[PDB]
Amino acid sequence: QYSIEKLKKEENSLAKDYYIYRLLEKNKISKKDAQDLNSHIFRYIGKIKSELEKIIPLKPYINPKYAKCYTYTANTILDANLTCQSVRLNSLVFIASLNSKDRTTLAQTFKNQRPDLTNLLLAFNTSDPMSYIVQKEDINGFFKLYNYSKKYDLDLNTSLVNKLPNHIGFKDFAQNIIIKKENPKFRHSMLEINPENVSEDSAFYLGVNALTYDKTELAYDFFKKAAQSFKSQSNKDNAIFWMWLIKNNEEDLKTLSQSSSLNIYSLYAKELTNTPFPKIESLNPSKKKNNFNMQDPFAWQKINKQIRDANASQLDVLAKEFDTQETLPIYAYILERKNNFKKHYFIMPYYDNIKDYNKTRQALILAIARQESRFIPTAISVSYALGMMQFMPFLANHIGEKELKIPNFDQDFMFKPEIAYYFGNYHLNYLESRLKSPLFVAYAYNGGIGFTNRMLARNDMFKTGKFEPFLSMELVPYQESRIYGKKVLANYIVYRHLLNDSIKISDIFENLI
Ligand SMILES: CC(=O)N[C@H]1[C@H](OCC2=Nc3cccc[n+]3C(=O)C2)O[C@H](CO)[C@@H](O)[C@@H]1O
Repeated sequence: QYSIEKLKKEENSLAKDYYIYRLLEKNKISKKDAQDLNSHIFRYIGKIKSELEKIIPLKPYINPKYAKCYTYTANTILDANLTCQSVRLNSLVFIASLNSKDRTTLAQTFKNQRPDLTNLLLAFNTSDPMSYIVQKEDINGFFKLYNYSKKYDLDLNTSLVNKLPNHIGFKDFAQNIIIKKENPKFRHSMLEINPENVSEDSAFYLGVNALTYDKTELAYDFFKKAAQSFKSQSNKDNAIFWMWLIKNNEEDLKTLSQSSSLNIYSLYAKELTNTPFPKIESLNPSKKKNNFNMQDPFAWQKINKQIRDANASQLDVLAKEFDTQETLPIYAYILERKNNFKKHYFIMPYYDNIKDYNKTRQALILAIARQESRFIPTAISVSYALGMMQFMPFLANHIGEKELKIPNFDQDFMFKPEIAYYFGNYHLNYLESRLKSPLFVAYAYNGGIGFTNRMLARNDMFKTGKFEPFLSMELVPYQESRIYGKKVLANYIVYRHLLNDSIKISDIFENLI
C-alpha cells in the first residue's frame, strides 16, 4: 500500500480519499500526520469526516460576528440585544424551548420588522403551531415547521397549496410525502394544485399522487405539464408514458416510440407499436494496446477530470488516443460524451470472464456493470464502492475472505475485471435465487435485500392493480434505487438483445405483479 507521504504528492480525487480512508480505518494516521490533512481531501463528507474527527475533532464553525449570540439560552434571551434575539430565533427548537411569556414579548418586538418571527413565536403558544401558520398562509413558516417536524399534518385549502410550489423546499417535500406515504392530509390537499403552478419533478410527483387517489384527469394534466417542462428526454419519456397509460392517445405513444432516449418506456413503446429495436453502436478498435495503466486508480481519476473539463474539440483528441481494445471502456466513455449522449454504447469488455455463463446471467452482469461503472476497472464512488461492479468493501471482504476464501485477498481485487465479474455473478446468484425478477434483483443490488423484501411484503407494492406494475416502480422509497432499477432494466433488455437472447419487456412487466 501507499504511505501517507506518497498519497500527499497525488492530486486530490476520490481515489486519494479512498486510500486516506483506508489508512484511517487501519489506524495508520498519527495525530501529527492528520494535521495538514483536510487540505488533501477531495470531498470532506461522510465516513472520512467521522474518522478524521475522531483524531482531531473540529472546534468550528460559528461566525466570529455572532459569537456573543450563542452565549444566551432560552432563560437569558430577553437580556440579548435585538440582533442576537433574531439570530437565535432562526431555530424552531430554540423557539419551542422558550416559555410562552417570552414568546409573547418577543412576538411584539418583531411584529414590525420580522412578522415571520412573530408568527412562529405566536404559533408555539398554541397546541398546534402548523394550524396557526396555515391560517396565516405563511409559506416560509410552513416549510420551517415541516423541516422541524414531519409529524404535523393538516388539510390545506386551494389558495394555500397553490402558493407552496413557489418555495425551494416544495420539491423535496412533495417527493418525501408521496413516496413515503406520510402526511395523508397534505397529500390529499395537493390534489388541488393547479398544474400551471408546478413543473418538472414536482409536476411528475403530483401526477403519481393523483393516481394514488384515482384522480386520472388531474394526473394526466400533471404528467402533461411534466413532459413539457422536463430537461432530460428520459424523464420526458417517463411522463409521456403515463400520459398514454391514462388516456391512450396514440399520438402520445408514437412520440414515445420515436424518442432519442433509450429507456424502459421508449423500449416498451417500440414493442407495442412494432417499431424496430434502436441502433446500438458497435466498437471494434483494431489497435490492441497503448501506455495507459487500466489498473492504476490515480491514472483514471486524472484522465477522468480531463474528459469532463474538455471542449467537444479536446474529446476528439482523447477518443483517438484511447481507441484500443485495452482501453475500450474509456474509448466508449469518451464517445458517449462526445456525441452528446445521442448514440447508444453497450460494450462487453473482458468478455472471456463471462462467456461461459448462460446468456441471461451475462446480460444481468453487463447491465449492472454498465450503470455502476461504465466498465471502468478502477472506478471509485463517493461511498468508496470499488471496480466495475461497484462492491462496497464490507461485502467484497465477506465474499473474498470468508465465502470464496481467495488467498491474500485485498478489497482492491475488485479493481480486477475477472474478480469483479466473478463476485458479481456470485452475489447476483444469491439475489436471483430469492427475488427472481431482474428488476427486483437490481433494487437489491443497489439498496440491499432487506429493503427490497420489506417493500415486497407491503400490500400496495407490486400487487395487482389498474396501473401496475408501473405505479409501484414510481413508489420505490429510496430515490437512488427507484432510478437504478429503471436504468438497469433497460440495460438488461438491450444486452439480452445483443446476446441473441431477446425478451419482450412486456414479459418482464407481467412477472412483476
Ligand atoms: C463510479 C460511480 O460513482 N458509480 C455509481 C453510479 O454512477 C452512475 C454513472 N453514470 C454514468 C453515466 C454516464 C457516464 C458515466 N457514468 C458513471 O461513470 C457513473 O451510480 C450508481 C447508482 O445508480 C452507484 O451505485 C455507483 O457507484
